[PDB]
Amino acid sequence: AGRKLFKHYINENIKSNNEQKLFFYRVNRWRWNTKDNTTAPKFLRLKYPLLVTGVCLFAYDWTYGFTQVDAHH
Amino acid sequence: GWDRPDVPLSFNPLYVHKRELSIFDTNMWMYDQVYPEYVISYNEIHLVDQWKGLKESFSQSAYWWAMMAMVFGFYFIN
Amino acid sequence: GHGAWNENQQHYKYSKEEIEAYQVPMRIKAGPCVDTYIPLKKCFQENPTSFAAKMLDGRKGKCAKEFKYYNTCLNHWQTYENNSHVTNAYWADTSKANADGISNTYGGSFRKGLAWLN
Amino acid sequence: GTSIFSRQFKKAFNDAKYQNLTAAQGETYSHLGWISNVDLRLGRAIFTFGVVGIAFCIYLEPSYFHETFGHMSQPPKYDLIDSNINGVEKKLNKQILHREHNEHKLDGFVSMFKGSDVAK
Amino acid sequence: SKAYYFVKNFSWAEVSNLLCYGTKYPTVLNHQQKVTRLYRATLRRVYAHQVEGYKTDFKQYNENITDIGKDFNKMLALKPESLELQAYFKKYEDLQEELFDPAMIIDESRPYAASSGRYYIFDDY
Amino acid sequence: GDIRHKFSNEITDDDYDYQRAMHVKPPKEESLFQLTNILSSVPVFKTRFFLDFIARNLDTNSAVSTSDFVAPPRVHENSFFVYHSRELGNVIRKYRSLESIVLPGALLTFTYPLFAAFVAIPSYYFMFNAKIYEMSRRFVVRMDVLPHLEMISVQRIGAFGILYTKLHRIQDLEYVPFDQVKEQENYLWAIGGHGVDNQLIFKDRSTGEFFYFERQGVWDAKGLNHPLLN
Amino acid sequence: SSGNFIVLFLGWELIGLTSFFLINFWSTRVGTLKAAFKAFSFNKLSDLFLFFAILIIFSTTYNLDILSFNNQIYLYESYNIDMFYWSINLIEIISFFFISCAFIKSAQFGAHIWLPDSMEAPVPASALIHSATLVSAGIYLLLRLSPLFELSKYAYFILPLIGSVTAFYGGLVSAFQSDTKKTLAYSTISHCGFLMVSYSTGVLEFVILYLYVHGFFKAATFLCVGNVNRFNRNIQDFKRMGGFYKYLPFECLASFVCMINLSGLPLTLGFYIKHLLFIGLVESYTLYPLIFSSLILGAI
Amino acid sequence: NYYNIMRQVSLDSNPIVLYQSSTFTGNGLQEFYENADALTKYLKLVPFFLEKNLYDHPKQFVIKMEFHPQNKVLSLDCLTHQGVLKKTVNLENLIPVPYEDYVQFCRRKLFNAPLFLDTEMIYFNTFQNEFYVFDKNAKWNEEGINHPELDISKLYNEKAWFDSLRII
Amino acid sequence: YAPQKVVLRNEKSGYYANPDDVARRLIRLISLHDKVQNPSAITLKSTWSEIGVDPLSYVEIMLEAENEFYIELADEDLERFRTVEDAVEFIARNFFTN
Ligand SMILES: CCCCCCCCCCCCCCCCCC(=O)OC[C@H](COP(=O)([O-])OCC(O)COP(=O)([O-])OC[C@@H](COC(=O)CCCCCCCCCCCCCCCCC)OC(=O)CCCCCCCCCCCCCCCCC)OC(=O)CCCCCCCCCCCCCCCCC
Ligand SMILES: CCCCCCCCCCCCCCCCCC(=O)OC[C@H](COP(=O)([O-])OCC(O)COP(=O)([O-])OC[C@@H](COC(=O)CCCCCCCCCCCCCCCCC)OC(=O)CCCCCCCCCCCCCCCCC)OC(=O)CCCCCCCCCCCCCCCCC
Ligand SMILES: CCCCCCCCCCCCCCCCCC(=O)OC[C@H](COP(=O)([O-])OCC[N+](C)(C)C)OC(=O)CCCCCCCCCCCCCCCCC
Ligand SMILES: CCCCCCCCCCCCCCCCCC(=O)OC[C@H](COP(=O)([O-])OCC[N+](C)(C)C)OC(=O)CCCCCCCCCCCCCCCCC
Ligand SMILES: CCCCCCCCCCCCCCCCCC(=O)OC[C@H](COP(=O)([O-])OCC[N+](C)(C)C)OC(=O)CCCCCCCCCCCCCCCCC
Ligand SMILES: CCCCCCCCCCCCCCCCCC(=O)OC[C@H](COP(=O)([O-])OCC[N+](C)(C)C)OC(=O)CCCCCCCCCCCCCCCCC
Ligand SMILES: CCCCCCCCCCCCCCCCCC(=O)OC[C@H](COP(=O)([O-])OCC[N+](C)(C)C)OC(=O)CCCCCCCCCCCCCCCCC
Ligand SMILES: CCCCCCCCCCCCCCCCCC(=O)OC[C@H](COP(=O)([O-])OCC[N+](C)(C)C)OC(=O)CCCCCCCCCCCCCCCCC
Ligand SMILES: CCCCCCCCCCCCCCCCCC(=O)OC[C@H](COP(=O)([O-])OCC[N+](C)(C)C)OC(=O)CCCCCCCCCCCCCCCCC
Ligand SMILES: CCCCCCCCCCCCCCCC(=O)OC[C@H](COP(=O)(O)O)OC(=O)CCCCCCCCCCCCCCC
Repeated sequence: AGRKLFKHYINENIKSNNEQKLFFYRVNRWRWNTKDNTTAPKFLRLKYPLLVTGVCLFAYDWTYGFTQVDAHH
Repeated sequence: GWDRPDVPLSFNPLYVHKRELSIFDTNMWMYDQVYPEYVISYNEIHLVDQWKGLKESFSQSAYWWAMMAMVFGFYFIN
Repeated sequence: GHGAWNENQQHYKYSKEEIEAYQVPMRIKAGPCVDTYIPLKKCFQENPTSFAAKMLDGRKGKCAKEFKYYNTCLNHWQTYENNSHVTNAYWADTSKANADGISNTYGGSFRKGLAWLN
Repeated sequence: GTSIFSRQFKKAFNDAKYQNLTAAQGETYSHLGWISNVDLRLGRAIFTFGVVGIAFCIYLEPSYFHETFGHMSQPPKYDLIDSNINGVEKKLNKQILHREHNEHKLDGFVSMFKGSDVAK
Repeated sequence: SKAYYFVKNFSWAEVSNLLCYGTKYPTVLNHQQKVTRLYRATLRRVYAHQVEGYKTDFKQYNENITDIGKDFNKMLALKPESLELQAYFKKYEDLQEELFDPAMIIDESRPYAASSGRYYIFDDY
Repeated sequence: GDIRHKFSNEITDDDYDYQRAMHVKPPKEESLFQLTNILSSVPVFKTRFFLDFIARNLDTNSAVSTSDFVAPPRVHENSFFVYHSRELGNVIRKYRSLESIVLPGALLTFTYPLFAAFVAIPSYYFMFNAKIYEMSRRFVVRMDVLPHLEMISVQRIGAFGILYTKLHRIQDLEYVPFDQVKEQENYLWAIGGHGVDNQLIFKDRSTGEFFYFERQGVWDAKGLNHPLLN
Repeated sequence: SSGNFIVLFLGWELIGLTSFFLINFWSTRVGTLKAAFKAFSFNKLSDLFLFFAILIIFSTTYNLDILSFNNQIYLYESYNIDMFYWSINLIEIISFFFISCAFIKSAQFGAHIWLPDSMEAPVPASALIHSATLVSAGIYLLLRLSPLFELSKYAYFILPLIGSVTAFYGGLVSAFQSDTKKTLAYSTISHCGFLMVSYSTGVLEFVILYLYVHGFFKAATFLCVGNVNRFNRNIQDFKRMGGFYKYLPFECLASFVCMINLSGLPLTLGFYIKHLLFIGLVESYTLYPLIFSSLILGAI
Repeated sequence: NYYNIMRQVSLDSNPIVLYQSSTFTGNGLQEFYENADALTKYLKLVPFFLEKNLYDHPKQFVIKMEFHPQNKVLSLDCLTHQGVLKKTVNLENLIPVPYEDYVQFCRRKLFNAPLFLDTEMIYFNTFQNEFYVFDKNAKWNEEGINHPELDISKLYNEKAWFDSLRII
Repeated sequence: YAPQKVVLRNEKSGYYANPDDVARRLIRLISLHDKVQNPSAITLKSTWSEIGVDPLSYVEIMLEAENEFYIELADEDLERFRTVEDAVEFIARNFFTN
């Protein structure tokens, strides 16, 4: 009954978004290239480093691991 | 790619004096022939003067005082 | 055998000249474990080893016989310095400790943190 | 004329979604197609060294874990020497060993408490 | 721009005038110059804080620049001697002051910038 | 533009293959130890036992959405739905459900529950309350309209993930511009308001309660165009 | 490696002068000269304090040998000096001058104003000065003349308070900083404060360990950020830096390791230094609440 | 601000087939099991389904796609670890995406993909926030795809295609 | 190595960057704008008003040009510019490091 509500304000928001200029989007498109950026967990891979770590720990266990004393607390 | 012209003499721009060098400002300007500068740089110029600087510093450092009080209380009751 | 934690295997007390010879750092000389420390230092000098080996060997390898006495003396020294044997008892049971006061001097001021209300 | 689901148009869009429109055609790409080989090798080597160091810290120095999370259940560790004997012999010897262990713990406690005056 | 805001003992008013408009005496400027320079300064500062900033949000940046552009179009339409235009100028000068950042990035292509005069070029004489 | 081929000792894509772990390129060949190769090679996985286990013991296709139009079950025999939240609602539900497992479990497991509570209190008051909890309290899981009452039923997530529905009169709904609340709740919108729409906030004048709608939420064209809401 | 106070003073002035030259490397610019002159003025103030302390020592004991002074100061501990209108304790005044010069050269609170401006130097010079060369001169002085400060009431009261305040201040400013070199400089200030607090605790081994860890990893991080800045064309602010992991692969991983070690983090070589500092922290201070709260904030 | 408003579409009488995978051409997961090629492709996709489930990567392997021009809706038959499912998509909600965008949408390092996963032809439903991946060994209906309703001149929107999905 | 003989500054051509590339990049940037309708009509001798760049659109285009060319343009120079010819000439002759 002539009351401003969800539909009215959704249309208002759509109009506000449409009023934006595509010039800024066009000039900045290059920034968010997926081929050029990734995440820190993806870049820092621990697969083979953990394998080398396991080798080193195994060597320690079978060389100096025997000569250790249990410390219960 | 492009054959650039030799570095411009414009890189160092000659400074031409347009104001009298007051004797009351002796050694208060770092004199130079290209980029003269004041002896002291004030980056925090949004603060008009030191007094307002003190006021702002204490008002904002109240938050750090509160943080210190809370941390000490937590360690004191534990 | 059957010696106190400060005495060494040979029950031999080193003199000032001997300490100066087998120069002992002031940190150790201040404590009571000089007698047990000197044999360990002499053993290490006779059988030098790398720092990596010292860190990775839990029994000090060759110098284990002397390190046993030194470790016992070190434990007793540090425990008596920080009074941890009484503090731990009070922490374990404050109520019983007050009931049969282990040390009223510490009991009267001890107050466990409210967060650690096990 | 062209329509979606066309392979040529799809390839063009995939290559041109993040292009640099201010550059000439054929050179309007922003991504780097590779990574410095020598730099990556050296970086991975040093990263592996650091990871190995962190793991050795975790393993041989669990003090941080003990004081941040508490002492977790320890995996079983025991010797099967007692299985050599069987019967009443085994029972009596096991009881004697248990009594000796309890007495040893008490002896350590009382010795620590008493020896406060050893150093004069 | 000479990028000498923090040098030569400028007062806060002079620094604010330099930031908003290229000149230290905006009165000499005409209406179009004032509006265009203020719009450029506002866009530059918004770009510095909401594009090249800490965890910048590009959608918020777009919305903010769109609102600023509409406001500045209205300002340009308005007459020079209008209290509404004066209010707009005061609002955006206050925004510039709010976004003022000590140690803000100064491009190396401007005078008085870091690395501006690291080398002395020898003349043909 | 590339001149690597002009030299015999220059690097090659075969030399760059090792970067595929840290660099995203379309697949070129399958290694012997890839999951796909192992599964397709080892005859054990071809067994009907393993195939049936895969078919049954995993996420079902029934729950998978099958269309871009959703008609959730009516809350009331005479009501019609307008708005519904898909993913953020489930995420909030699962987050608030932790209070039914972590909290009693923490009490019965931690050696120092008081220490845990003392750590949690300031954590809740800074960086957690405004981050998730207030947004969840004001979050609208679902919205329907009852025409006979001329009311709107709003579903919300409560403590421990409990779902409760409340009625609000259409005459008591108002639109609250984001400018009027941004300064009041800057922190809330700073760290926790990203999921919900900033410019589509409504509130009930009588009860002073806000309504946050998910950005990735489904709206009904018929519900929006119903004369009651227009 | 100075055998007497004269050689110590010579080395003091030499490091001051050479740091001035390094800061003023860009001699053509007068903006750099202002930072160089700021550092020069602070260094000259520290030289004044050190010279006056050495003069007091020479007047008391007719000797300038470091070993002789260390082994003799206890005899003269009971002495006092008659100044203008007050009878100041000799140990207290000597330790006051030494601590003043040490604070100036270690960039403690109040006297740290020159360190942020000293970043105008090229990154190698900045790393060398801020890691273990210029900012550790005060720590060296305290360690070398420890027998003096052990009998100093002023040292007991001042070292922990100023150290903790500097630690908190530097840590928070570094956290809120946006420039790489400025961040490292304020982190250096915070770690120098922590070193002062460690010396206050009084375990020289812990102080040495902290010094070594900080110096090595600060230098490494400085080198990494220098490579980053050179790639970014002398723009040291990371508001214009993004997605550099692929362009500088080695720098990314090296910086990761160096930073996790520098910033005391669990399961790293740099956790033990802070752990030992908190182990040794003393509790008899009157300002212990502020000291401990500042230390906690700086550590986090 | 883009809002997911639903239009309550329905299928038409005679659809036009646009996509038909040469493998999985049979009807039913049982037929896929009994067919040699289908079984091996299913095994190779098992990691694909694992990524769908545990890594929360919304994607679907699409086969036997049909188009309804009367209502402008695509009916997609998708293969999941459990069987074949039918889904409906509106052309207004379908946009193309690069393969790297598809990979980077997920924050977990995806398993090494098989060689029959067409990387060029990857599409994105914005309404469902989902990806559609086709099979390289497939047949495309040229006349079907050349339909007027599928033309870019009518389905093109710069803001939606280029600025809707910003993974960063 | 420099010869032992006296050598003078060699101002080869006033342009420090390829003026053709600078002009083409600037024209592409201008065409990207919404107000610009016909990229073909744009020439170096075309004024901003006739190509369709409003006074307010000009500052936006110039800010993006600064970002593209890695330089900062003073308000005085931007106001002095009257044609794409002047704009490209100034940009090309500009020493990017001042
Ligand atoms: C033996 C017993 C001995 C007892 C001794 C007691 C001694 C008491 C001394 C009190 C001294 C008061 C001095 C006031 C100076 C005002 C200067 C002024 O006019 O500035 C204008 C200026 C505003 O002008 P403006 O132009 O708008 O400013 C622009 C800014 O940008 C605008 O900034 P902004 O808006 O962005 O943010 C600013 C923000 C900054 O943020 C804050 O202020 C919040 C955090 C405040 C922390 C305060 C310190 C915490 C405690 C530390 C204690 C250390 C010593 C003790 C240690 C003991 C260890 C065991 O502040 C606010 O805006 C909030 C305003 C409310 C602040 C709280 C006011 C509390 C007053 C005291 C109430 C006491 C009630 C006692 C009831 C007892 C009942 C039995 O003021 C401010 O900005 C705010 C300054 C606030 C200072 C509060 C200081 C409180 C100190 C309490 C000490 C209590 C000790 C208790 C000991 C008990 C022992 C048993
Ligand atoms: C009789 C047969 C019995 C068979 C028993 C099999 C038991 C299998 C148990 C598996 C338990 C779960 C393992 C999970 C691994 C992934 C964890 C993860 O990433 O989560 C974090 C994840 C985020 O991490 P992200 O990096 O983003 O993940 C990306 C991908 O995961 C992509 O990840 P990524 O590729 O980046 O790295 C993931 C990697 C993680 O791997 C590691 O970290 C382990 C590193 C090695 C440790 C070795 C220790 C033992 C050996 C010590 C050294 C001995 C030296 C001896 C002397 C040597 C002398 C030279 O996964 C593995 O563990 C791979 C297996 C290790 C293969 C190589 C082992 C060494 C072989 C011998 C040396 C030769 C190596 C090759 C050649 C090298 C050059 C010459 O968080 C999540 O969201 C997890 C969500 C849940 C995902 C679950 C997916 C799997 C679901 C499986 C369901 C059950 C299926 C049952 C089928 C039964 C059929 C019958
Ligand atoms: C009751 C209140 C009494 C207050 C007494 C306060 C006395 C000390 C006041 C400070 C200045 C003292 C004179 C030295 C000025 C040096 C200027 C300079 O070098 O400029 C460089 C700098 C200016 O450079 P800048 O930091 O502005 O910018 C350069 C950096 N970039 C390039 C990044 C911009 O000067 C300063 O910043 C101030 C230096 C303060 C430290 C001065 C050390 C010597 C202290 C001598 C104390 C003498 C006390 C005598 C007895 C007093 C009795 C009351
Ligand atoms: C072209 C030549 C370029 C230069 C090549 C130089 C190569 C140097 C390689 C090793 C450097 C790094 C050593 C490890 C880091 C330090 C470790 C440490 O703190 O010491 C612990 C250990 C100390 O021993 P320890 O820690 O194992 O414990 C000793 C145990 N007790 C005490 C009981 C005896 O030191 C080392 O391991 C370092 C190596 C030994 C010292 C070598 C010094 C002489 C070098 C001879 C070669 C000279 C080449 C001249 C070339 C001239 C070219 C112009
Ligand atoms: C004289 C005694 C010498 C003792 C040497 C002790 C070395 C201790 C090393 C401690 C860890 C420090 C690592 C520093 C960096 C080097 C490691 C590294 O970069 O890892 C990343 C690298 C790669 O990191 P990535 O993950 O970036 O690489 C992925 C790409 N590809 C697949 C190409 C590798 O890790 C590995 O390559 C894993 C190696 C696992 C196996 C380790 C043992 C190798 C043994 C080789 C000799 C075998 C002799 C057999 C003789 C038989 C005779 C019959
Ligand atoms: C240019 C190249 C030069 C040569 C390159 C050489 C590479 C580095 C070689 C390092 C060899 C030594 C490794 C020691 C490993 C840690 C040992 C340990 O935890 O000490 C327990 C020892 C055993 O002590 P304890 O058991 O006698 O008593 C300790 C006392 N309480 C219980 C009170 C604590 O403990 C210590 O002495 C304290 C150690 C504190 C520091 C812990 C650091 C953990 C990280 C180790 C990183 C190792 C380097 C990186 C990986 C290298 C892999 C090859
Ligand atoms: C100074 C005073 C200090 C006071 C400190 C107080 C600390 C203790 C606080 C107690 C909190 C009690 C929380 C009750 C949670 C249920 C509330 C509720 O109604 O939610 C219903 C909710 C929602 O109910 P619903 O009706 O909406 O739907 C039913 C469930 N779904 C949604 C799935 C359909 O249901 C549940 O969450 C059921 C939880 C059942 C299990 C609860 C106990 C789990 C932990 C067991 C102990 C720890 C593990 C032990 C493992 C041993 C292995 C050997
Ligand atoms: C009694 C009133 C109700 C209290 C409810 C409990 C607090 C609120 C819910 C906490 C849920 C998170 C529990 C994480 C448990 C991790 C393992 C652990 O250390 O448990 C034993 C320990 C306690 O068991 P404890 O008391 O036997 O440990 C020995 C004592 N300490 C550790 C002090 C030496 O757990 C904790 O310390 C929890 C502290 C409270 C955390 C409050 C929320 C902040 C964290 C956000 C959630 C994610 C944390 C992830 C941590 C990962 C590892 C660093
Ligand atoms: C009340 C309980 C007793 C303790 C009293 C103290 C309460 C906690 C005080 C924490 C202050 C932390 C200040 C960090 C400032 C970082 C500034 C910075 O670098 O930029 C922001 C950086 C992010 O930088 P960025 O570059 O990613 O993005 C910045 C974005 N803008 C600029 C828009 C903000 O880091 C943060 O945002 C995190 C800090 C905010 C969240 C703080 C949560 C505090 C949780 C306290 C838990 C307490 C546990 C219980 C025990 C405590 C006592 C032992
Ligand atoms: C001494 C208390 C120690 C801590 C106790 C924790 C109890 C947890 C269970 C709470 C159950 C009731 C919730 C009621 C919700 C509601 O509607 O709450 C409504 C209330 C009242 O409304 P207002 O305060 O906004 O006006 O809001 C509150 O803020 C007060 C209650 C806060 C309850 C917070 C519960 C979450 C705690 C999270 C801790 C940090 C994270 C831990 C890891 C995940």
